[PDB]
Amino acid sequence: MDKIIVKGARAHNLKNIDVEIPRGKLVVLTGLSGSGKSSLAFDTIYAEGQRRYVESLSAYARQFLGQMEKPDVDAIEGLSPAISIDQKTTSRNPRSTVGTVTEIYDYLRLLFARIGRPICPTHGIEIQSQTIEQMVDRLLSYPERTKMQILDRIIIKDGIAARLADSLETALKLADKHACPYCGFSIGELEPRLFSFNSPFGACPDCDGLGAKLEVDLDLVIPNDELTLKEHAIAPWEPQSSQYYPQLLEAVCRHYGIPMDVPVKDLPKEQLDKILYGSGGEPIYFRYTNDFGQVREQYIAFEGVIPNVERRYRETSSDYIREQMEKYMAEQPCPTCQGYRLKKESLAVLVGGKHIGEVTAMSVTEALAFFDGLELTEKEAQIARLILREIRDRLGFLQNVGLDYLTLSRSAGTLSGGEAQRIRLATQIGSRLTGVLYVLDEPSIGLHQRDNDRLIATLKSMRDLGNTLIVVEHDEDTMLAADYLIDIGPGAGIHGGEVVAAGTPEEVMNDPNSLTGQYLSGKKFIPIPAERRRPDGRWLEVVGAREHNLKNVSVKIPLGTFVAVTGVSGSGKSTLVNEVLYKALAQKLHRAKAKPGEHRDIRGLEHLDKVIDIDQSPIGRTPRSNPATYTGVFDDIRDVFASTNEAKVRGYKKGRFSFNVKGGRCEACHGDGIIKIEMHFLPDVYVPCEVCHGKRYNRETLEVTYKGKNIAEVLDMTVEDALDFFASIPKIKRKLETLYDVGLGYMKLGQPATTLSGGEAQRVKLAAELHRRSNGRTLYILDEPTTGLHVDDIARLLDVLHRLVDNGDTVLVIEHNLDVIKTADYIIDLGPEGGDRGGQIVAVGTPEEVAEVKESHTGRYLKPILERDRARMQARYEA
Amino acid sequence: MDKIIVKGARAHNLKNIDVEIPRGKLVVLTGLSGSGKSSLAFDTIYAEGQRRYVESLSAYARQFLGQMEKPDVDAIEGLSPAISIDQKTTSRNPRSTVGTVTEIYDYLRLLFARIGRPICPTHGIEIQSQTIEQMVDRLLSYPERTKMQILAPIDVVVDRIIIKDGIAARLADSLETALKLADGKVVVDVIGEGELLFSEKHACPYCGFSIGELEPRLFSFNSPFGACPDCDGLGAKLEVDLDLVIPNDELTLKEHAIAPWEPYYPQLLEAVCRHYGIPMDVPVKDLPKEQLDKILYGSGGEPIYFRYTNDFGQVREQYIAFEGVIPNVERRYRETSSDYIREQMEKYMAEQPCPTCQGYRLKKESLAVLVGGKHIGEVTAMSVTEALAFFDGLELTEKEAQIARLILREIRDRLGFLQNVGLDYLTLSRSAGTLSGGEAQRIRLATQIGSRLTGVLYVLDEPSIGLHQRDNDRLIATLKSMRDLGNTLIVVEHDEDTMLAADYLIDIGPGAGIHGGEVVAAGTPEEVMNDPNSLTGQYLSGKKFIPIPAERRRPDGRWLEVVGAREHNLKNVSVKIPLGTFVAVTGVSGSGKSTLVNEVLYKALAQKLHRAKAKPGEHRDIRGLEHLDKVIDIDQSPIGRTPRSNPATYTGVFDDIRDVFASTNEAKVRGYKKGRFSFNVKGGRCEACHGDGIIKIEMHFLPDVYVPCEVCHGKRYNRETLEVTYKGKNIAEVLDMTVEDALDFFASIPKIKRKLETLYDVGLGYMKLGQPATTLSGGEAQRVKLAAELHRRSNGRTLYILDEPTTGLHVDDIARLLDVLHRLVDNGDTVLVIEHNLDVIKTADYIIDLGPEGGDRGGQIVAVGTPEEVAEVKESHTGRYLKPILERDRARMQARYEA
Ligand SMILES: Nc1ncnc2c1ncn2[C@@H]1O[C@H](COP(=O)(O)OP(=O)(O)O)[C@@H](O)[C@H]1O
Ligand SMILES: Nc1ncnc2c1ncn2[C@@H]1O[C@H](COP(=O)(O)OP(=O)(O)O)[C@@H](O)[C@H]1O
Ligand SMILES: Nc1ncnc2c1ncn2[C@@H]1O[C@H](COP(=O)(O)OP(=O)(O)O)[C@@H](O)[C@H]1O
Ligand SMILES: Nc1ncnc2c1ncn2[C@@H]1O[C@H](COP(=O)(O)OP(=O)(O)O)[C@@H](O)[C@H]1O
Ligand SMILES: [Zn+2]
Ligand SMILES: [Zn+2]
Ligand SMILES: [Zn+2]
Ligand SMILES: [Zn+2]
Ligand SMILES: [Zn+2]
Ligand SMILES: [Zn+2]
Repeated sequence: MDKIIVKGARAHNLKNIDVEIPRGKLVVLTGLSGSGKSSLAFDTIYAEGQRRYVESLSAYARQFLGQMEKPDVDAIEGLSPAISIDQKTTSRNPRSTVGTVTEIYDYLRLLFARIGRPICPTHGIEIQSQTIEQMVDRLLSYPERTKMQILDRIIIKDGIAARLADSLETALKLADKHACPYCGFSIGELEPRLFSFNSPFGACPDCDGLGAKLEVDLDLVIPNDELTLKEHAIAPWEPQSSQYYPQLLEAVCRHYGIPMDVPVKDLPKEQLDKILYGSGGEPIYFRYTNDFGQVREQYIAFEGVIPNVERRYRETSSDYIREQMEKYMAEQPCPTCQGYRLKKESLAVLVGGKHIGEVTAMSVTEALAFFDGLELTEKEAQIARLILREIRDRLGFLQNVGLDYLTLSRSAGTLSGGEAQRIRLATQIGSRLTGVLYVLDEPSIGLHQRDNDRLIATLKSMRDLGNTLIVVEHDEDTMLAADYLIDIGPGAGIHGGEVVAAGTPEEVMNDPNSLTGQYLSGKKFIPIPAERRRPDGRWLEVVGAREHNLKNVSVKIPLGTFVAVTGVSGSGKSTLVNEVLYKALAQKLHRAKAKPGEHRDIRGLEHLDKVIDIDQSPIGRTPRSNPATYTGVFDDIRDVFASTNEAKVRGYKKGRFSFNVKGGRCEACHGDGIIKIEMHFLPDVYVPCEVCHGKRYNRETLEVTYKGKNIAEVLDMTVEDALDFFASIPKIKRKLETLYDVGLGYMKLGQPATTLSGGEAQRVKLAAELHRRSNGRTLYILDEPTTGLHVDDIARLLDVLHRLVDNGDTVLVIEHNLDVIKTADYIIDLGPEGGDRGGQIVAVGTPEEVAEVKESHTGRYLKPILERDRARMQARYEA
Repeated sequence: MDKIIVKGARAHNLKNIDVEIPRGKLVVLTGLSGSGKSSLAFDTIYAEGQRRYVESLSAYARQFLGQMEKPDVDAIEGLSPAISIDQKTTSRNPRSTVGTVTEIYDYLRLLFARIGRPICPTHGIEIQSQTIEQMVDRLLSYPERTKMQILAPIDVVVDRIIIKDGIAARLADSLETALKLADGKVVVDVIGEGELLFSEKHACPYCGFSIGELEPRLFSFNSPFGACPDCDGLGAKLEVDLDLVIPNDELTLKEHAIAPWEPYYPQLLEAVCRHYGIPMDVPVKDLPKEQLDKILYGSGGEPIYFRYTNDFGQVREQYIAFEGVIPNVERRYRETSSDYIREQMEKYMAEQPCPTCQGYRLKKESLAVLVGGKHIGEVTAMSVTEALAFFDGLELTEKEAQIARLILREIRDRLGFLQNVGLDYLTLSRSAGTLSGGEAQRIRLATQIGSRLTGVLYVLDEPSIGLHQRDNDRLIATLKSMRDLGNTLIVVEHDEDTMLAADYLIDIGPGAGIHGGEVVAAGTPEEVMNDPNSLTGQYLSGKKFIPIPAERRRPDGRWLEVVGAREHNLKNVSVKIPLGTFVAVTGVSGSGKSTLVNEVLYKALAQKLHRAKAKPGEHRDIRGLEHLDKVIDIDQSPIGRTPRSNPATYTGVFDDIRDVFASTNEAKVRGYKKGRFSFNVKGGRCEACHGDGIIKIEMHFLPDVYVPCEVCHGKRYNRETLEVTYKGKNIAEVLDMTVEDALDFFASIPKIKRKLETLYDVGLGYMKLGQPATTLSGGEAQRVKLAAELHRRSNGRTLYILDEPTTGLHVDDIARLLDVLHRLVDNGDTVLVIEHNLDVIKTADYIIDLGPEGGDRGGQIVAVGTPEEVAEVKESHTGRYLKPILERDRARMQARYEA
C-alpha cells in the first residue's frame, strides 16, 4: 500500500517501537546524536530491504545469508529493495578514478570507439577505412573518360561499377583497415577496451595503467634542512635497531671532511653533493662493526644516499621492503603515457581535437563546456546521440551535487567523506530506478550552505522519479523542505530510542515534546557570544601557498582563539589548512615525514610547541582498538582487576586481563572477540566468536568479578554508566569524563574502532587531548566536528572547544555549518566559487566584518543568521 | 512514473524494438517458440533490473559487474529491481530440502527453540529449568512450619529452614549457594519426605540427561550443534540392496545370476560352490536359505580352497577366508577414492534411512524436544496438507501462543502459499534435488510470495508448467495477489486462461528466429484477440485452432499390463497401456503419473529390453513385454553439461561437418584433417579458452555468467584454423548458422541435410548449431533428443515416452509437434506422454487418467479409455475440464464444415 509500517523494532537502543513511514515521499529522520536514527534507518530498514532482495537472487544466496544474523524486528510490511548512500559503501582502493567510479569514463571509452577519428602520429592526417561500396561511389564522381589503373586499366563512364567493384576486390585480396596512407601505421579496430587502463588490451606498458611512476624526492630524505647530522638528519639512514648505514655515513663524512654535528643548512653544496649523490667512482675507506661485534673493512666506491634508496626499492620483490622506501619517494607523471595511462596509439584517437586522456583531465565544468561546443557531423551525432547525452547528464548530476570542481582523472582514494558520498549519490541518480527505498546519511556533509538548495532539488527529483527517500539530517533547510519528518527518542542511548514526534515539519515544529521541534521554531537555539576574543600580537603567517587551486595565497592566523576556515567546497580549505599549514608545522615541531604542500614560508612558529591534527580517520583498523584502548582507560582499568582477591590467589595480574597477550584471551578469535565474515559483492559483516560468544576472554579469565561485574561486562558498559560505576576511582574517572564532555556518554567502552563513525572516531581522539596540562602554546585542527551532530549537540561540543581557547591554546576548525561559524571569534573565508575560479582569501576577520562582505558567499548566508539570532536574544532579554 | 518503457532492444533476434509495459499490472508476453520472449523479458528487462541494483550494493560490486557484458539495449527507463522465477535459479544440490528452500524449516527451528518442550527420552517427563526467583516462590507456597533441608550434590547439607513468611531472604541465598557448589542443581528434602528437585539447566530429576539451552541451531542439520553424528545431517545411508544384486529371484547361476560378479569373480563362485556343495545349474528361488547365505554373507572365517587361472593363463592357488558377495561390494566401494570405481559399485546400492536418527537428521537430544506431542523431524516428515492441519489443531497455552504468535503465522502462511501453488502434496522433508522443473519453479514462487516485497518487477517463466488445468485459477489468483501488493509481473505464458486473465498482453514477433523479434500486437486480451495480425489472437478468438481427429485409433490386440504397482502413493494399481496408439497419461499433480510412467513402467521395460541397471519402482509384474523391442525415454534433461556439447554435436552433424572442411582445397595443402577442425582437440582450437569459446566467470551469490573468450572473440578456433573456408564461410561461421539457414546451406550434402531436417521437423530451426547445451531450455533439450530418434527405420515395435513435451510451446507449435508424434504412431510405434495441456490430451487416441486429487488422496486409476469415454466420467478432473473443450472444438469444425 501507500506506506511502509515497521512493527516492533529493537535494533540497539530502540524500545520495541512501531513507526509509519509515508511511501513515495521525502522522509527525514532527526534527533540527538545516539538517539537511534541509524539503528532504525540503516540497521533495521535498509538491512531488511537489502537482505530480502539479495536473498531472492538464488537458492544459494538464501542458504548462506539465511544462517547469518538478521536485524531484531518483529516485522516490516511495505518494504522495497533498499539502497544506501553513506560513506561506507563508496570506494577507496587505488587505480580507480572519479571517472571510473561515476561510470563516465566507460561512456567516454565507448564514445571514442564509435566516433573517434584516429590520426597518424607522424603525419597528423586522419587515417580512414572504407569498404568497396564507399570507394566505388567516390571514384565514380570524377569526370568521364578519365583513365585509371588499379594496382587493371579501366575508363570511367557510367556502368563500369560492375568491374570497378570487382577489380578493387581482387586488388585488396591480392595486397590484403584503419591504416595511414603514407607509412603503413594502423590500429585494426576501434573497440572500447582499447581505451581502458584496467585492461592490457589497451593500457600503457611502462606503468601498467597507473599513469604516475614513482621516484625519490630530495625533500622527504631531509625533513628539516636544519638538523644535526650526528642526531640523524637524513631520514632513511636512521638506526633501524641495527647500525650499518649510520656507520657508512660517518665513513663518507670522515673522508670528505663533513662535520657530523653541524646543521645541514650551513653545509657547503659539495659536502652535501657527495653524501646524497655519491663520490662518482672515487673509493672511500669504510670499516664497520657487525651486529655481532666483529669489524669488517672494505673499499667501496660510495653510490650516495639517493641512488641507494632507488636501488634498494627497485631490487626487492617484497610488499614490505618497498613500503619502507616508499616513505621517502613521491609520484611523478609517467614519461611514456604523459600521465594519461593508455597506449601511445590509444591516445592517437581524438574526438573534438582532444584525446581520451585530455578530456578525462578536465574538471567537470571544463568538460561540460567542452561537450556543449563539440561540433560533430550528421553521421557522428546520430551514432553518439545517446552516449553523449549520458555523459552530459552524469556531468550535470555531479555539478548539481556540488562536485563540479574535481576532474574525471582524480584518483578515488583521495576524496573526502562528503565528496565520495555525493559521487555515489550522483552515480545513483544516473541509474534512474523506481520503487526503491533510498536511505541517505547526512548528504550535506562537506557541502556549503549555498549549494544546499540544489541538493534539496536533486533529492526531490529522485523522489519524484517514483521512489521514497529516508534521509538522516541535522540541517534546518532540508528538514523544512521535507514532506514528512520523524524525530527520534528524547536524549541518547538508554534515554532515547523512541519516536518522539512524527508529522509535517509545521506539525513537528509546533510540537512541545520534540527536542528538534523546539530548535526549529526558535524556542531553543545556539547563542551568539556578546563579545568576541579580539586577537593579539601572536600570529602564524603562511606565505605564498600555491599547491592546488591556491593563487599564491598569503594569509595570517591569530593564535589563542577559535578560528574557523570557511568557503565553498573545492576552494582549497583542505589544501591550506592541512596539506600546507599542518604538515609544515608538523615537520618543524614533531619532525614528521609528511611532505607539505607548495608554499614559501610560515612565521610565528615560535608561538607554539605542538600541533595536533584531530583527524576524522579511524581510531584503529581492527576490533582491538576501542575508546578505552585509545584513551588508555582500559590500560588503567586492568589494575583494579589485578587488585581483587580472585586474581591474587589465582595469580592473575594486568596480563591475564589483557586484550592482546596470550594470557586469558580467547584463542579461537585471537583476542578479537568478533570474527569477520566474507561478503563478496556485499560489504563485509562481523559475526560473534562462537567459542566465547563475543565475551573476548576464555571461560577461566572472566570468572574474576569486581562489584558483581567481570572484565567483559565492565568493557560492555556505557561511558555514562561507567563513570557512575567508577565514581570512587579518581584517575579512571577523569578519563571517562573526557569521553562524556566530548559528546559520547552513549557509546560502549568495548565498542570496536572499526564500527565507530567518522565524527564519533574524531571525538574519541579529541577526548584524548581534551584533558591535558596545556602550556597555552598548542594548536588543534579539527575537520568538521559537526558531522553527525544535532543542532543541540553542537552547543555542547562548542562549550568543549571554547574551553580549550579559554586556556590559551588555539583551535582551528574547517566548517560549513553556519552555527559553528557564527560562534567563532575569527574566520578565514576561502576562494570565491570552487575549483579553478577559487583558491584565494575572499574575506578575513571577525564574523561581522566577514558578514558585511558582499562578495563572500559565507558572509551572505551568515548575515541573516547573525541578525536572526541577535533578535532572538533581544527577544529573550526583554521578556 | 506509471509505466516501464524499453527503447531499442536488440538482445538476440530482437529487431531494435521499442515497447511499453504497464507498471504494477499482470503483463503476459506470448508468441511462438523462439519468437523473442525470454530475450526481452529475461535477457533484457530482468537482466537490467538486477544489475542496476546489485551494481549499487558496494564499490567493488560496480567495478566487477560494470566491466562485464551488459545487455544490448539503448535505454530502458522506469525499471525496478528485478527478480526472476524460473527453473535456472532453483536448487538441485543435495542436502537441501523443500523445508529449507521455502524457509519454513528455519521457522520450525525457531518454533522448537522458543516454545519446544524438552522431555526425557527415558522418563518421558518434561524436564524443566527454574531461575532462583521461580524456585523461591514455589517453596514458599507450601504450608507454614514445614521443615526443609537445602542440600547440594553423597549430598552436602547447606542449611535447614522452616518456611514461614519473611524467609525469602535466606531461602533465595541458600539455593543460590547450593547452585554454586553443585553447579546449577540443588535438591530440597521437604520433611514431609518429598525430595523435590530442580536445576538452572534443562535436566531430568531422575537420570542426569541434560540439554542446556534451546537455540535454533540445535535443530539444524547444517550445524554440528544439531546434525546427526552417524550420518552428518544427511539422514540417508548408502548401502547394498539385496534386490539389485539379483535382478530376478529365478535366473540360472551358471549364466551369472548375481549381477555385480559379471565379466576372477566368476571362478570364485565355482570355489564357494564346490566347497559348500551349491549347485551351478540353479534357479536361485529354489535354493535353500543357508546355501544362499554363505555366498551372499560369507563363511564367517572358515577357509575356502580357491584356485584360479589369471587373464594371462597361469594358475595360482590361495587359501582365503571368503568375505561374501554383499560385503565385497561395500568393501570395494568404500576403499577406492575413484569417481569411476564408486559409480560402478553404486549401481548395486540403494539409499536407506540412517538407523541412528530414524532418518530425521538430528541429534537424539534434538529429537527430544517436541511441540504438539510431535518432534521437529516428525513435523517435517508430514505433507503440506498434513502439517497445515496439525497447526490448526495444535493446542497451546497462553504464554506459548503469545511467544510463538509471529512464528506460527509465518509458518501457517507459507504452508498455504505452497497449497495455492499446488504443492500441498509434497513433504517438508523431501529432498530438493528430487523435484521436477515445474515443482521447483512453483516452490520458488511460493517462497517469493512470502517475502512481501513491494515495487519489485517479478518475471515469471511459464509458471503453469506441470500444473493440471483445474489448479490454474489459484495460480492466476496468487499471481494477482503478488501483483496487488504494489508489484509488477511479466509472465511468459502459452495458456489461454492466463492470457485471458492478464491485464496487458504482448504478442511477440511473427515467427521464430530471424522471422520474429518484433511486437505484433499489444493491448488488453480483448484488443489482441480482435487483431487479425496477432497469430495468438487468432487462437483466442477461435479463427485458428487445433482440430480434433475425425476418428481415434482403436487399440489392436497388443497391450502392456502394469500389475500391482504400489511405488509412492500408487494404490495396488493395475493398468493396461494400448500399443500402436497415442496414449496420454493424465491427472492432477501429485496423482502419481511420474511414478507410474517413469519410476515403474520405464525402468521395468528398460531393465528387460536393454539390461538397464536402474531399480524399478515397487510393482508386481508387467506383461506384453514381447510386443516391443525398445523403449526410448525422451527426457527433458540437458544434452550436455559443458559448452562442448550443442545441437550439432549431439545429433552428430558436427562430425560430418568437419569432413567437408577436412576435404576442402585449403585443408588438403595445409594437411588439415577431421581433427584440426575439432572443437575439443588442441590442433586448431583456441588455446586461451581450450576450445570452450566462452569463459565462465565466478559470481558468488549470483548465478555464474558466461563471458566470451576475449582472445577468439567467441569464435572457438584460432586465427589460422578459421582461414579455411567452405562456400565463403568458415567453421566458426557455419557453427553460428541457424538450423534453418544451415540445411539451406548444406543442400548438396544429403547426409548433413537429413540430420538438420530432423531438428527442423522437431520444432527447432531457429536455434544455432553451436548453441551451448548449458543454455538450452528443458523443452528445447527434449526436442534436440527427439530429433535424434526422429529419423530411424521403425520396425513398429518401439515405445516413446515424452514428459510434458509441450513445455515452452505456443498453441500453433503444439500443432506441428503433434504432426511429428502422430507420424511415429502411424508407422506402428507407440507414443506415451505425461500431459496437462488439453490440446494434446484431446488429440490422444487413448488416455489413462490418474488418482482423484493429489498426495495420498490419489495414486489410483480414475478413468481409462478414449477422450470422450473419460469426458463422461464425473469423478475425473481431467474429463471435467476436457468435456467442454471437445464440445467447443467439435462445434468450431461443424461451423467451418457447413460453410
Ligand atoms: N556498532 C555498534 N555496536 C553496538 N551498539 C551500537 C553500535 N552502534 C551504535 N550502537 C548503539 O546504538 C545507540 C546509538 O544508535 P545510533 O543509530 O548510532 O544513533 P544515531 O543514528 O543517532 O547516531 C548507542 O546507544 C549505541 O550503544
Ligand atoms: N589530491 C588532489 N589531486 C588533485 N587535485 C586536488 C587534490 N586535492 C585537492 N585538489 C583540488 O584543489 C581544489 C580544492 O581542494 P580542497 O583542498 O579539498 O578544497 P576544499 O577543502 O575547499 O573542498 C579542487 O579544485 C580540487 O580538485
Ligand atoms: N544463449 C543464446 N545463444 C544463442 N542464441 C540464443 C540464446 N538465447 C536465445 N537465443 C536465440 O534467440 C532467439 C529467440 O529468443 P528466445 O528467448 O528463445 O525466444 P522465446 O523465449 O520466445 O522462445 C532464438 O533464435 C534463440 O535461438
Ligand atoms: N523422490 C520421491 N520421494 C518421496 N516421495 C515422492 C518422490 N517423488 C514423488 N513422490 C511422491 O509421490 C506422489 C506423486 O508422485 P508423482 O509421480 O510426483 O505425481 P505426478 O507425476 O502426478 O506429479 C507425491 O505425493 C510425491 O510427494
Ligand atoms: Zn603515417
Ligand atoms: Zn604510462
Ligand atoms: Zn573468542
Ligand atoms: Zn530422566
Ligand atoms: Zn543420522
Ligand atoms: Zn577462445
